[PDB]
Amino acid sequence: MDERLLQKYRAQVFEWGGCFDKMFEALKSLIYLSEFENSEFDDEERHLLTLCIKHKISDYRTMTSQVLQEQTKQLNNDELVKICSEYVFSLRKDIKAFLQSFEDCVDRLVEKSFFSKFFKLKVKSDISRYKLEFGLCSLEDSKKIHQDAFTLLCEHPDKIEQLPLGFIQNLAYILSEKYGEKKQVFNMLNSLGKILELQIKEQENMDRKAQITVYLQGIK
Amino acid sequence: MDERLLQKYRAQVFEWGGCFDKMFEALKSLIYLSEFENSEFDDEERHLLTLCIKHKISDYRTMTSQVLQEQTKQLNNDELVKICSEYVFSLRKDIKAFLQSFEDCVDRLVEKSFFSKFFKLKVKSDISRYKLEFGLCSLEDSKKIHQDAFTLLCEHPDKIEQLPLGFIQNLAYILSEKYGEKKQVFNMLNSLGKILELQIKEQENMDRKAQITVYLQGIK
Repeated sequence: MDERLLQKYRAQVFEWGGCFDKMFEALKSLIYLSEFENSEFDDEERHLLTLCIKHKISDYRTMTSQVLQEQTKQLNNDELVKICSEYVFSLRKDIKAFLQSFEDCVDRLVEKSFFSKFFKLKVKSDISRYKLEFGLCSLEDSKKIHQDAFTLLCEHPDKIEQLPLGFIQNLAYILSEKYGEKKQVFNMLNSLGKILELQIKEQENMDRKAQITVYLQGIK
Repeated sequence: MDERLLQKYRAQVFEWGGCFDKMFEALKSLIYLSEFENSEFDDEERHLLTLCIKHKISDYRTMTSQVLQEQTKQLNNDELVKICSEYVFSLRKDIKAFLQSFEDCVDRLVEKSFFSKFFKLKVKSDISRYKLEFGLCSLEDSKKIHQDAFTLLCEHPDKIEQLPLGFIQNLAYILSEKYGEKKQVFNMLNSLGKILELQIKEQENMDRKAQITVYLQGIK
C-alpha cells in the first residue's frame, strides 16, 4: 500500500463516518498524486469524487433549511434572527468556496481513456449547475459545458459503450429540458441511433448485438 | 446584546445547524464569561450545555457504529480494515478529549442558587458515567459523585421544589439499579417522603399542597 491506495481507503472511511471535509482532503491528495504520476483515476476513485460533492451539497441544503425553519418560528427576536442570517450566509460562502476548490481538482483530472474525457466534462457540467444556482457562473457558460460533453458523446458513436447509459440520458434530459435544446438533442440522438442500428447490423456476435441494443433502446 | 448573549445565540444556531464542535466553542466562551463575572447560568444556558454533550456523544456513537458496520462487510481487505480500526480509535480518543474539556468547563460553573449546586453535581455525575465507559474514571469515583448529588438533595428537603423531578428520579434510579445502593436510596427517600408529608400538612395554601404532592408522588 502506497500513498495513493491509502487515500482511497481514507476517503471511503471518512465517507462512512460522514466526515465530508476530511473525505475531501483525502480526495485532494488523490487528485495531486494521479496528476503527478499522469495516471488516470480508477472507477472507485471516480465514485468517491462524485460522492464527495453530492454529500457536501446535501449537507449544505440540510443545515441551511434547518436553521431557516427554526429562525421563522422565533417570534420577535430581531438579534437572534440576525445571527441566524449571518450563519446562513457563511454556510453559502463556504459551499461556494467548496465548489471553487472542487472544480480546481476536477480540472486537474488526468485524461487518457475516452470515458475519462467524457467523465471530466460530465462532472464539470454537474459543477456548473451548482455554480449557476450559487452565483458563480452564467447560464451561457453552464450551457456551453453541457454542450461540450454532448458533442464529445456524439462525435464518437463507436465508443458509446465505454460510457454509462445513465450519464448519457441525464445529459440529454438536461440539455433538452433545462437549456432549451430539445431540437438539437432529438436530431443528434436520431443520428446516433442510426449509427447504432448499423453497428448492430454489422456485429456478427449475438450477445454483442444485444449489448449495443441496450444503448439503442436507452437513447430512444 | 453583549458577548454573553451573543454566545447563547451562536450556541443555539450551531445546534440547529448540527455543528456541535462550533456549539462547544460558543459554550466555552459562555463558561468563561459567567465565571469571570461570577454570574450564574440561566436555564437556557444550562440547557444548551447539556444538549452539547448529548449531541457529541450521540454523534460519536453513530459515526463509530457506521464505520464498524461497513468494516465487517468487507471480505478480505486487511489494509482497509486497519484504516477503519485506526479511524475508530481516533474517534474514541477525540470523544475522551471532549469529555475532559467539557468536564473542565462544568467544574467552572458558578454556583449560587440551590439548583445551580445540584445541577453542577448532576452534570458531573452524567459525565462520570461516560468517563466510566471510556476508561477515564473508576467505578468508585463515579459512584461517589452520584452519592454527593443524592446527599445534597436529601440534606435540603425544604428546597426540593427548586429541582426538576426527573433529575431526582434518574439519580435515585441510577444509584439504586447501577451502583447497588437500593437500600440506601429507599431509606433516604422514605425519610424525604415523610418530610414532604409534613410540609403538605403545614402548608395552608391548597394549590401549594398540590404542588408539593407532585414531588411526594414522584418520589414513590
